[PDB]
Amino acid sequence: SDVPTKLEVVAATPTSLLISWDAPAVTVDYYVITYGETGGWSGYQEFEVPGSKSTATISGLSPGVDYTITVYAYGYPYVKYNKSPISINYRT
Amino acid sequence: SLEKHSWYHGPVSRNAAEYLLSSGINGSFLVRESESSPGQRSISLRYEGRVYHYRINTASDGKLYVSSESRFNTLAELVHHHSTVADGLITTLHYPAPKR
Repeated sequence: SDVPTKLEVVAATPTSLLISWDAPAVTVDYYVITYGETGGWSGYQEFEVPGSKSTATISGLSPGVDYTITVYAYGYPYVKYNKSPISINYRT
Repeated sequence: SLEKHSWYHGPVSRNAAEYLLSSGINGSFLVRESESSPGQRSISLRYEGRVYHYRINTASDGKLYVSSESRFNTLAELVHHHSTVADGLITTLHYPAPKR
């Protein structure tokens, strides 16, 4: 039910994460990734990744903190296709 | 069978909907039912870092609408329409919030 799929932390230190995901078959314009402390009502950061790529590095994180990380395929037909952006939580 | 839509989050408060959209981008949204009043639904929508909430109205003839000019037989038709054109909403309904 998610697009992209298989959002994973590939490698981690206490202040950075390398994330990967599996792109949809349909070409994506670019991706937007948000990340922020789980449970926060605000604070979340955002950045862009080209549509040809399916990894990113998130840096400048705090050790021991549970982050909610979400990847959006910008302009993808989520509503038409009945999909949602993919999200995971990862601590530290 | 509403619950089978990615955008339909069931009973959720206004403030909980804002929490569910914290991780969102422009056009992140969800549809919710009242936790106080069964059958009473709203759309919550993120735009430029703020969450906007819209009552789903029911007309005297049963049609559903968020904007008076655009009335629908079903909630799914309403959401599909406003995913393409804002039509009174501050922006379009593009990214269903992940369910938590």
